[PDB]
Amino acid sequence: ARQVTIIGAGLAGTLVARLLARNGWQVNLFERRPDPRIETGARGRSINLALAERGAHALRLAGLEREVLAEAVMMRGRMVHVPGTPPNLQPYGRDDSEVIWSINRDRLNRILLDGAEAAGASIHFNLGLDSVDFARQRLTLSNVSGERLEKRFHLLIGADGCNSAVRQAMASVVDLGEHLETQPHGYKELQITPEASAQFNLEPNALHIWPHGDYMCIALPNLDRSFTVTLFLHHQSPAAQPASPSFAQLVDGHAARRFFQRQFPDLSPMLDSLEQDFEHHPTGKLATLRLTTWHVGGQAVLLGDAAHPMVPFHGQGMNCALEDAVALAEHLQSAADNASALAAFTAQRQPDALAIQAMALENYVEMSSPTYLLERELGQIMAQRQPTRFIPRYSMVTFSRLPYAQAMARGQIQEQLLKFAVANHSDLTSINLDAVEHEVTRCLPPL
Amino acid sequence: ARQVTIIGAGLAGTLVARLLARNGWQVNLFERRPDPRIETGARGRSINLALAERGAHALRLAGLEREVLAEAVMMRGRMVHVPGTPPNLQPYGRDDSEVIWSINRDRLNRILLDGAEAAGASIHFNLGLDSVDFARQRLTLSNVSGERLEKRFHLLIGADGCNSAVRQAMASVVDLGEHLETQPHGYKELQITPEASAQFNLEPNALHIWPHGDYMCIALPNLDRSFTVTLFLHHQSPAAQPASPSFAQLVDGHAARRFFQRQFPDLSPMLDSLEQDFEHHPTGKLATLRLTTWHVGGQAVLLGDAAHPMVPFHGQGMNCALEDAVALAEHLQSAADNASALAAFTAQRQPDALAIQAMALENYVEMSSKVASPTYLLERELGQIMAQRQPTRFIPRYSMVTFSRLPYAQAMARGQIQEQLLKFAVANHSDLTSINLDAVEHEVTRCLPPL
Ligand SMILES: Cc1cc2nc3c(=O)[nH]c(=O)nc-3n(C[C@H](O)[C@H](O)[C@H](O)COP(=O)(O)OP(=O)(O)OC[C@H]3O[C@@H](n4cnc5c(N)ncnc54)[C@H](O)[C@@H]3O)c2cc1C
Ligand SMILES: Cc1cc2nc3c(=O)[nH]c(=O)nc-3n(C[C@H](O)[C@H](O)[C@H](O)COP(=O)(O)OP(=O)(O)OC[C@H]3O[C@@H](n4cnc5c(N)ncnc54)[C@H](O)[C@@H]3O)c2cc1C
Ligand SMILES: Nc1ccccc1C(=O)C[C@H](N)C(=O)O
Ligand SMILES: [Cl-]
Ligand SMILES: [Cl-]
Repeated sequence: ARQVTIIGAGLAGTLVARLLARNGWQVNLFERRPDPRIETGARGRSINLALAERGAHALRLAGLEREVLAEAVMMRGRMVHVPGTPPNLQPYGRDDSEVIWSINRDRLNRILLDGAEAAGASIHFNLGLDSVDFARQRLTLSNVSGERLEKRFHLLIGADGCNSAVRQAMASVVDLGEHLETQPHGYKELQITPEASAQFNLEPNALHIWPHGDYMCIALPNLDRSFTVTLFLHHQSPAAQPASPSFAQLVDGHAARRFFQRQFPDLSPMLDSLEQDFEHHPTGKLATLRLTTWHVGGQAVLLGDAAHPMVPFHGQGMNCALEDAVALAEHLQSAADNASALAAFTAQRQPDALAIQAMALENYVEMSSPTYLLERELGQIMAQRQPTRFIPRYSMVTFSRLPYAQAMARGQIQEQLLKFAVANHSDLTSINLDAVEHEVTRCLPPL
Repeated sequence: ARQVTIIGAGLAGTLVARLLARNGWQVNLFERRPDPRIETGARGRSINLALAERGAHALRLAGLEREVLAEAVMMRGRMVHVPGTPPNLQPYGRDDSEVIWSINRDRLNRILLDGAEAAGASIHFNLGLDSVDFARQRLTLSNVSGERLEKRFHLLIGADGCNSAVRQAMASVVDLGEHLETQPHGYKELQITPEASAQFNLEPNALHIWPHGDYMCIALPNLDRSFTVTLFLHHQSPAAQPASPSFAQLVDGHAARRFFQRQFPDLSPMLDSLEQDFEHHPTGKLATLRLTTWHVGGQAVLLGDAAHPMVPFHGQGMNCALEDAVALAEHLQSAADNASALAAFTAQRQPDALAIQAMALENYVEMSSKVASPTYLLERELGQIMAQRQPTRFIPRYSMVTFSRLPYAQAMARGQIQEQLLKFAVANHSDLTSINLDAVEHEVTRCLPPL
């Protein structure tokens, strides 16, 4: 039986552990954190995530989809909140088949851990990777208190997140050709209780957004009617606009409260613990990191956030990481050797990871807020008339398994076609709809 | 009138002498060598240099550009000689306005000497600087016979080259924070006569390169159709590769001939005096020398090769030295005092000199390996499309350095963004037809601000 060591019992690491173990591999998985299945007297994390068709299909192949979806809330559309105006619901599709699922991160992780152990994987918690000796095929792990221990390895999988220790170790033996692109927005996680969401009639079966230009809030629902809110705001005010809101200006919870009362007036009354949440939860960092290569011969490979950190504005990081886990297990299972498997996995996934990283950056403007309204109106008519040809980019990314690079290329043809059709036209009445449709049939092959 | 003493009537020294003298400064310029304008029975042999936009603009400001260009050969592009295919011409840019000029060193120096004297500078030849007493504000000079003489000075400019005597003297009063980085390649100059270049149809209006990985040849044309071929090759073979070519393995001219016949077959028949040139011309040494400071209060400053020796792989040493002369004259003319001028000149120029020193080291792989690589060819093709679509955002690094006056550090920083963008766009793609050009252009607009 072939041997493998995986670092990081997160989302990609735990899924790939189950896929390899059920195919007869000897799997050992190491995780820095404690086992979340061991109940303690501590609170429990409220982190939520949007699970889309790519992630759901990966779980389906692993035989875990039904168990995960039993604990997920259906989001039928986007609820856009602009002050004074009643919240406006934008459905995703025509029926409940085109939906996004809101899943609690730690509930999903527990299901994945049980799934990996049921398949035969051995999981070791409270052990963080410190360094790797590639020549000697040994690695060094330690607990939170610094006690160190060495382990021999044959194949190493880095599923250890955006600040991957496996990626750092690989830099000693290969040039990963890394390029880090910082993002000016930080993030802060806040909470809405079940009592507060019911009192203010906040729709449970929707994804909520409070656009505000250079800053915004989003909220995802939980099974118990509570919601997890995320604030996206610049860490610092730029030199050109020193008066503009930023985390630096919000000195404490009371400053944060005054900011929410002014800028998010319909949201502030639902955040009962705003002051406490603001001071106790740390401000998160966002970035895009692109690598030239993801592997070292047949010895080590990266996947998920360890290979391609992206900005969270398309809700696709976990979905991409689960898609990566399926592809890595498929290549490893049937290749001539580990070196061939790792090079083939990198060649397949790199162009698709680059495409979603680019589309996620673009999506910030679409979430944070007449010509666009005209193009949207025309696009909707084309989608209704040619459903196998004109498919909005958001739908190709969220509700299909079309490779990310293909969704990006087709979306470009669609945008170009809409741009020329609307150019130097005030409204829809001056546009020949049949001529635009003929151009759709002329430029977009059916899928 | 403000007084200044300059050491070295080279390229930077003679230009700064004209700029200061025409602005009313009392200028005295000291040079170790004899006056090259005095005709003797000796046979003078100097190389041709590549003059680009930075150097040409400096001469333009000085009113000397037309005189220099009348004696220069136009290089409309690069002629790459890769084994297995005929020589291929790569035009320099968008139009024939983006050219490099091949100018004889001695001819340029003579024009600069005439220009400095016309502006009022006094030039004293056959006097080499030996030492400086900074406390006493005196310096010591000598002739070749050894007779020494002292001179008082007020402001001292060190324009005295790679082995600067002013820089050595400054080490007695300040920590220059020097760091010397040796380079493994040596160099040898070889000749192509006007008869041989015409016989073999070698293009006169181009810069020629013969890439060969760890070694290579280059050739620049002269006004008379002769060319100087420079061979860049390791002094010694490394321990890991003892069989690899090196100067140590070429004991005599006959060994050099066999090497050229095997590895540069299209070049060997043009080098009639190969054997003689190899044995009589010494092997040159290459290096990068970096300093943290270039001045001593308001008393002395370095510029050109005296301040920043660099490897010759980007043809920018003279161009950088002439750019330094314009900046030094600008700071000295307008500052509150000499101390403020020298500190401001060093703060402005030191980061730009560090950037061209780094880009010159990087240009060796570009010329010797990348030019013959299909991935570089696909990258160049994609880069050309981006340059057409976004002309104020995507400007190829070679063009920013050679055909513009953008500060070298800015050309390097923007160049890194462009290198990464092209690398990720072409990765896992065989040709241009599978690349989403609009997606690449969006990365350009997001990452590169317009200039
Ligand atoms: C604000 C925000 C919102 C998001 N929303 C969404 C969304 O709606 N939908 C979506 O698809 N994605 C979303 N994402 C992205 C998503 O959270 C990640 O892309 C995903 O968790 C990556 O999965 P992974 O398994 O690669 O890494 P992770 O889930 O981060 O797992 C990495 C694991 O490695 C462990 N580890 C780390 N270092 C070591 C070490 N040295 N030794 C041992 N173990 C180690 C960690 O403890 C962890 O268990 C969001 C991200 C953010 C920040
Ligand atoms: C192989 C090679 C190829 C090159 N090709 C190019 C090219 O194509 N393009 C380009 O831009 N650059 C090129 N360069 C670089 C270029 O030659 C130099 O960077 C340039 O000459 C520096 O100008 P400078 O005025 O600072 O010094 P220099 O031109 O060297 O002048 C220094 C002067 O000081 C005098 N002097 C020295 N010591 C004393 C002393 N003690 N007392 C008095 N006088 C003294 C010298 O005699 C000389 O006249 C090349 C260099 C090499 C080695
Ligand atoms: N004149 C030189 C002397 C020596 C070595 C290079 C040059 C160059 O000018 C190279 C040119 N800048 C290039 O990139 O092709
Ligand atoms: Cl995400
Ligand atoms: Cl040079």
